Amino acid sequence: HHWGYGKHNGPEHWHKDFPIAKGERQSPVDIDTHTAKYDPSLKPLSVSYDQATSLRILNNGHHFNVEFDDSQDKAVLKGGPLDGTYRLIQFHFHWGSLDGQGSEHTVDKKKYAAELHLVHWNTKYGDFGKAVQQPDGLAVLGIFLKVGSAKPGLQKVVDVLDSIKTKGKSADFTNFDPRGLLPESLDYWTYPGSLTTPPLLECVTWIVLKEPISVSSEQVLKFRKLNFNGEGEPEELMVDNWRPAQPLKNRQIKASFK
Ligand SMILES: [Hg+2]
Ligand SMILES: [Zn+2]
Repeated sequence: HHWGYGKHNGPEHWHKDFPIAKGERQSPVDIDTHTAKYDPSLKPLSVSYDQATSLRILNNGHHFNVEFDDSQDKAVLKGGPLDGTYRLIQFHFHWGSLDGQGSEHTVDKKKYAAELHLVHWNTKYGDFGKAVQQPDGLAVLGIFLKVGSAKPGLQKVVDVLDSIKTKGKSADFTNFDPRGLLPESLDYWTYPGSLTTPPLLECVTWIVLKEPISVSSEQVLKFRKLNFNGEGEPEELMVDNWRPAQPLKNRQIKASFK
């Protein structure tokens, strides 16, 4: 049947339909801070989101996506471990049913309440579809979310969730500025990996920010009211839509800081 996060179609079953689930550069991974290699040659990250143009927000039955107009260099990522310019196409979240779980990557085994993924594709390849055929086709910016004070720049997303409660629904979502989701510091860890949901393609250069952002309990609660199911089907709350840590194998995690 279709993949998901339930006992019968969850992460442990994915390999039957996507053999790459057992590949050599799968994500997410646990970030062991004492084994990460400080690399002084790593350049600072360059996030240029001033001309970003959001279009829609959609519930796809797994998570919700905020999609951006990527027809021009409006919101791009460059610098850091990257060569070339990467265009923002969408961002989504992974969260848990409880505050002690929800993130995909863990730091020294610690799980955060959620994890934000800002997906970008290498412009050298023309479109997203071509990008996913290359080892360096994608760049994902990962931001941990912890429960504390409210993130003002997240409320606009929180407010629209009502209208896209079920699988397949979408709503126009223009003029959203993704800079309001960024932490103060841009220090990060980086390693080569993959998408964390099928097709689990190994085309991603992961950039995980060290500093997490805080969101209120009320903000995260609203994410948990979403539905995995389509309307007219038995209610199945969209929670725990995260994949467990995968073996690091022959990879090294590099830190941009000491
Ligand atoms: Hg690839
Ligand atoms: Zn993700």
